[PDB]
Amino acid sequence: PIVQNLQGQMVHQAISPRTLNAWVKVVEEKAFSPEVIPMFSALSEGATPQDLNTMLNTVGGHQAAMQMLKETINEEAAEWDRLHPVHAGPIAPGQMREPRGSDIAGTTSTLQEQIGWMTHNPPIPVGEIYKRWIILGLNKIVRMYSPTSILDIRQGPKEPFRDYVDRFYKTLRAEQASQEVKNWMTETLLVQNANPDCKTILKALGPGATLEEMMTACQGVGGPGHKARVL
Amino acid sequence: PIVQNLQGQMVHQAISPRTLNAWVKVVEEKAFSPEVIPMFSALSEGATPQDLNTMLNTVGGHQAAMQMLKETINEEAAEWDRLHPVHAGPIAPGQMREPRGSDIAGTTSTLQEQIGWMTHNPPIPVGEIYKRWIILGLNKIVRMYSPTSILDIRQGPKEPFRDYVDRFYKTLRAEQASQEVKNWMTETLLVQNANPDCKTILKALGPGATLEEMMTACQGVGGPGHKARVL
Amino acid sequence: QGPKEPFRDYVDRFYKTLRAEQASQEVKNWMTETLLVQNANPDCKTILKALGPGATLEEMMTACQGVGGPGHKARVL
Amino acid sequence: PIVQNLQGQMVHQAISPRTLNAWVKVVEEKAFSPEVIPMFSALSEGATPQDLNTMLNTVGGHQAAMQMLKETINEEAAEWDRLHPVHAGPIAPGQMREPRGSDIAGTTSTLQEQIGWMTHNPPIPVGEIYKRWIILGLNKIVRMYSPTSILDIRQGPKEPFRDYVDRFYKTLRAEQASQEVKNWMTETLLVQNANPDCKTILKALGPGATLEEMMTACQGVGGPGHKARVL
Amino acid sequence: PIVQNLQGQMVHQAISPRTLNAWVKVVEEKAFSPEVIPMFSALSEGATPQDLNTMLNTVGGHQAAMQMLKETINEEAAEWDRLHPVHAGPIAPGQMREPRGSDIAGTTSTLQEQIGWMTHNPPIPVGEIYKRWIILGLNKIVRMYSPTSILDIRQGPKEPFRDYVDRFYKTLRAEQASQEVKNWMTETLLVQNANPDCKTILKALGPGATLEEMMTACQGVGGPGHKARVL
Amino acid sequence: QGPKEPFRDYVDRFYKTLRAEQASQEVKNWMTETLLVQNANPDCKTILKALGPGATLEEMMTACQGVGGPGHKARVL
Repeated sequence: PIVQNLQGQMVHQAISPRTLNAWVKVVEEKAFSPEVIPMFSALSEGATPQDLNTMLNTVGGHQAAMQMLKETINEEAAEWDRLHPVHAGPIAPGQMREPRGSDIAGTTSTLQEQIGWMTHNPPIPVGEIYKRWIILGLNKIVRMYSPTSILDIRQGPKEPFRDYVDRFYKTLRAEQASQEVKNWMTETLLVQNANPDCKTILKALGPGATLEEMMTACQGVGGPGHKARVL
Repeated sequence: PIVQNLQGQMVHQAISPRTLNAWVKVVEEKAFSPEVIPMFSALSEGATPQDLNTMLNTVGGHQAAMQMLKETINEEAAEWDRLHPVHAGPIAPGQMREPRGSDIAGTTSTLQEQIGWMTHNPPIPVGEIYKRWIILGLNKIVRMYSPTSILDIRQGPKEPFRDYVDRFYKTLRAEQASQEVKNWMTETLLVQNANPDCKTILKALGPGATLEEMMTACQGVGGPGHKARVL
Repeated sequence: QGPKEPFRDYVDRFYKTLRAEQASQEVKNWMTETLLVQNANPDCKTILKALGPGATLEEMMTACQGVGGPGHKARVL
Repeated sequence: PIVQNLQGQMVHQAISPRTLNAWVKVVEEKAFSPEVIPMFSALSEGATPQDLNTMLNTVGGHQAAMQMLKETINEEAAEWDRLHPVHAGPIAPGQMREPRGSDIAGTTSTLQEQIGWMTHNPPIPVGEIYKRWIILGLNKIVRMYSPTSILDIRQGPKEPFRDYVDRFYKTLRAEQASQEVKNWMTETLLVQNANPDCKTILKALGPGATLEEMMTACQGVGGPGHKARVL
Repeated sequence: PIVQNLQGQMVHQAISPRTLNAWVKVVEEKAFSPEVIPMFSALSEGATPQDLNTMLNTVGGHQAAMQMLKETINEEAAEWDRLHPVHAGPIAPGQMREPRGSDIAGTTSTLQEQIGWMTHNPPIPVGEIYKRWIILGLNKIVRMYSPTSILDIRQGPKEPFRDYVDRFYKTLRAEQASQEVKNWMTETLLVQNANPDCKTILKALGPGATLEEMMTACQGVGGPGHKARVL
Repeated sequence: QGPKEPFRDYVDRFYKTLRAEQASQEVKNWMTETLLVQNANPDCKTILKALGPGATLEEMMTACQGVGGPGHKARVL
């Protein structure tokens, strides 16, 4: 991808092998977790298609997941051949001709060509669009990965509050749903998926009690709360 | 390799020890894996033949595969000499004196001449052809490695679709065949080797189904179900 | 259509009869559409009903290929 | 149809009674047979749409299948105006009214006028497109009749190579697929549909053995029998 | 095909429906019998490749054997293409670029061009060469069909001399070999494969004399070596 | 929806309940998309799954009217 600002006009360098090794290593231990998605967004300096495509192609084990990302890229590219500029076609000689849907990615565009329209006239954000398509594919993958749904989780009698809460939050990252729905749901959901022993104090928090307020009390009573009768 | 762009003409800098060290480690963990072929494209930052040849020669363990790869390259080099624009005879001073098939090899052409046809005059794609010859030879090696011959992959009585699809994509990667043929085969072959219970689900899904739709369908609850019998 | 009569012999009786219908072309299309569902036997009617609205003769023929004689069970699962 | 060139300009002749008797006998004998499509091509001296439509309308037993063919012809006729060049109604006086989708059909044209657009100005291929539409329709009829399929050919222990070969190429009379597909599909099927004992001979002969070579080898093998060996 | 010379230039007419019905009918009644090959050769009036191809594809049930003939045509066309590259390439006005080996067969050349190179310029033997290749494929089919080999001929104790002679000449029809080799074998085999009782008489007749003379001698012998003299 | 409970009864109970829950309409419709097949009895649930994702309430209700109603002999009781 293109890098270099201080010395002047950008140069097309390849992604570091140390970064490439780190990417392969992360996939070994964190195969499908949602926590890897912002890491990818953060370190992808210059979202140049073939360079990024090479990262997908160097993945080990669960390569089947990469094939799903490729189908998503092709599908959004197919959408880009209709809803977005499909155009007249013809263009004057000595111009970069502008990209079609499959030209956004690495499918029909040669690597030098990709760099050209990202450096000659004001940049075409083909990499940003390609990155967005990969993120859309990742959203489908995490949703498919998640084993339990929101109402499936119901705390056992010998299970503690923290285990139940960890499972809920792990699940919540992969739900692919709106923040407003989450906040509105949060008021009633926490009491509903709890066990009978933990429910007593959890339900006692009452009106206007937020997560900090609830957690402070829950760490005070400890474990899964106490029994239903003192005798 | 010869590299540099903004500051001026390309300068010979030897390949980093990090790349060599990483290549040896990858060979130790997964010697014949298909992910090595994109890794080679990523690590070959400047396709100069003698420098590229170091990656081939530094491999210890599976030398017999490397010997076969070298033999395939020797044939491609011979084909380049006798079929792709055949060499003439003597030529006037101040020329590169166009490379023969044997000349392309690191044990034949000297570095001053070899770098010369890559930057003293408009570049000859000597690195691209050598790299391409290495890649199609590595395509032969992954085909040799294959434990399962595509059709060999089957689904047992207790083997879920998620385990089965992972195995199916893994065997498919080392195939070495056309996209149309694979597209035609994929829709029937997966169903053909499926277990009778899972085969009914695939039969029910039917025509107009894409991989994303099939994955979405395969995500939910399994087993036969619960509705009453009318017969 | 009878209890063990297949679509092949049932449809043939309709198409043979249809030749001597003597009526408007626009009306003939409109009449033809619900007839196959209406005059079918339970097993055949159930699969035709499953195909539902917007079906063409070519699509119905494609579906009817897999039935196997008059029928037995009108759904895969 | 319109024929004649040795005696001067073409004249519209009536369809032969000898050909009509043969057409009726072929339909009575074997209406859904695959050889009907080249036989129809062979029998069709002159391609005038209305005259050709006589053959379609003189149908006996397979009237229901023929009406599906009529529905397909109506779709192809719509495609002529909606997918292929639409042209326009206003045109210069004395022109042969540039044949529209409705005009091609025998049920929406006058014979004298139809002969006119096939002869007044450079010939419009109205008969050829109508013949192509009939062939496309007939191709569908085979798929709505066939009681055999590609992977549904199973060779029993007492079923000879002659019986198996006959059955195998019979299912390929209903294949209705591209040249690329049938050429590159056939080898897989030959060993797959063959009996376990027969597979031993086919595997031994292997790639490099043509259909003639395979036929020659199996002509020496003879019946499978209760014999211990294959020699 | 193009036919008729008496009234001036040749005209394109189809094959008679009575003849087409008879051709299909003879194939149905005689199947793989060697008598089909001279019938095809003798009654094929008008050697036009496009019509030869359609005529061949009117075969019913026993189509599997004809598939090997179709594969044989592919090989013979390629062999002719390899044999004559001599004039392939550029061309000047007043020529039709000549027919290539693959266009000899009516599967890539069009009817108008086929007629043109059989009536404009001095006729090219394209139909005759294509028919010759079809006959070669038919010769391969009869050899493949063959029920028994010439030294596998045996005459039982209750089997008449006439039955043995008929079976022997029937077997000699499918022998496909040089006249001298066949005559040399035929001369010694008559005594060799005869039953002991009949063989005793045939050995008494001994070497020499032609088929007419031998049949004249055998006219007074009869049966399977019957011990009465009822003739 | 119980073992032999009518589609008419099930929809009526759901709608009667639904207009007394005083909530955000966007949020309510969004869950209503999967609620109909989620609480359905196996027989009806099987038909709702045949219809599958997408389509209007009118399209779904149109299909449901055409398949008829319950049997009468039970098994869990």
